[PDB]
Amino acid sequence: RAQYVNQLKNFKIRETQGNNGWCAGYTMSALLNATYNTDRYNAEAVMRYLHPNLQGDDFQFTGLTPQEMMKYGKSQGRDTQYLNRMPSYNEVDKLTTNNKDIAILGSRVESTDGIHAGHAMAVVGNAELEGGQEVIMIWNPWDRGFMTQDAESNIIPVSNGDHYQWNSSIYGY
Repeated sequence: RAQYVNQLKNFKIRETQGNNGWCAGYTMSALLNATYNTDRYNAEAVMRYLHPNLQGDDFQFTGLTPQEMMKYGKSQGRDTQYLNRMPSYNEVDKLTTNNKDIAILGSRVESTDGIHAGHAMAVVGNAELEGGQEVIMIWNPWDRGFMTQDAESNIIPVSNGDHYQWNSSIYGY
């Protein structure tokens, strides 16, 4: 379907997110595993590192702030940077070529509640489909595969039917 594909060369899906709030741990572990070419990172261990004192339900379900995500990157030797938007196709291409990882900070469009839940996902790279469409490839931690995201759209339709707006990004993992 694509005749240009640029992906982080060692990205692999090793674990998936079930009944927990560790999406940002999933995301950062997969990115850091890809860029360092390792398997030392995993969601639970990242969350334990950032939340050493939580146990029980609080440890199971408390996620990470952007600040915590940024501090984890820096702790692991990476010059991570906040981007208060979604990158362009071009920006993903360049980052990907440079073996730098991108974390997606999104929020749910749907809301029963008036609360719009936060979610973190990983960029895997970018491609040009036959016919010219520019797409960014995304790993939602829930999933055993990748989504193809129109690079002009900042709404990500996810595998349970929900929609997440790609609000911001942390690049440089």
